[PDB]
Amino acid sequence: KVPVVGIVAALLPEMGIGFQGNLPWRLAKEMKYFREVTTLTNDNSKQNVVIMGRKTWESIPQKFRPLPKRINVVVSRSFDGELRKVEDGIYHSNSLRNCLTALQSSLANENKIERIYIIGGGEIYRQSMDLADHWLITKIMPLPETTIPQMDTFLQKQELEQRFYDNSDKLVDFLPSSIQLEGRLTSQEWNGELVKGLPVQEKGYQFYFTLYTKKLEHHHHHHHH
Ligand SMILES: NC(=O)C1=CN([C@@H]2O[C@H](COP(=O)(O)OP(=O)(O)OC[C@H]3O[C@@H](n4cnc5c(N)ncnc54)[C@H](OP(=O)(O)O)[C@@H]3O)[C@@H](O)[C@H]2O)C=CC1
Ligand SMILES: CCc1nc(N)nc(N)c1C#C[C@H](C)c1cc(OC)cc(-c2ccncc2)c1
Repeated sequence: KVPVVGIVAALLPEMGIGFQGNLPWRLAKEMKYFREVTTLTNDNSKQNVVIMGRKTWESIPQKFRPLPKRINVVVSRSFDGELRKVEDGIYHSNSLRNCLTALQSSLANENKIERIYIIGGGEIYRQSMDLADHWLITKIMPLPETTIPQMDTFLQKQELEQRFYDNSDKLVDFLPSSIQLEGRLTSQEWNGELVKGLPVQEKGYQFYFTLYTKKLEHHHHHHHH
């Protein structure tokens, strides 16, 4: 009943997302977009949930964690229940799946969660493909004179394109109202593939914010009791 959305920044064409436990880059403008999207909501009385793998949590500077104004959920095979508070703004879960079921219960959340964001972990992203309804992806490209950074973690681009389709024409509509961007929706060919979204440039990088949505399904069966 509450939308499950994955959000990530990836460097084309392989979609590298991290290197040696960190980000391969440092771009102020990209962190700005991520912070505003996950934080802002359409209903002022609601907050968004940010769910992340345990390793992504340890990569966030201690000064900025937990992420402010958002319900934080860290998942680890070594935690206790399916969803339990451990500190202020922090929930611990031993199961990403049961964690979602629990969050969906309107008895527990009393309909005060606008969205559920899956904000990180290559390992977490791989299990989200069936779980998520949508995907917010920042596609990054090094400019001509820029060196390509090294990377060791990647988004599963294949699974993404089997279940989801590029819905960027609806990116602006999909984001919370209060957010404003400094570009116009643009289509640019880069290394063969089509890159559609909102354009930005910082340091020696060119990047685009995009949106992915689940594909239609055939009607094979509905459970009758
Ligand atoms: N550019 C971007 O948009 C982002 C990039 N990153 C990058 O990704 C890298 C880290 O990702 P990665 O190494 O994959 O680690 P993850 O963040 O995905 O953490 C994986 C851990 O999460 C726990 N876990 C995984 N699945 C489940 C489950 N189903 N139920 C309960 N717990 C589970 C396990 O923790 P445990 O071992 O404790 O049991 C596992 O070890 C870093 O380099 C980081 O910079 C991260 C976020 C965003
Ligand atoms: C913008 C990066 C980012 N962009 C997009 N489009 N999606 C994302 N999911 C993330 C992300 C992320 C993880 C949680 C992260 C990693 C990190 O270092 C690995 C530092 C921060 C961080 C530093 C400063 N303030 C808040 C958060 C966040």
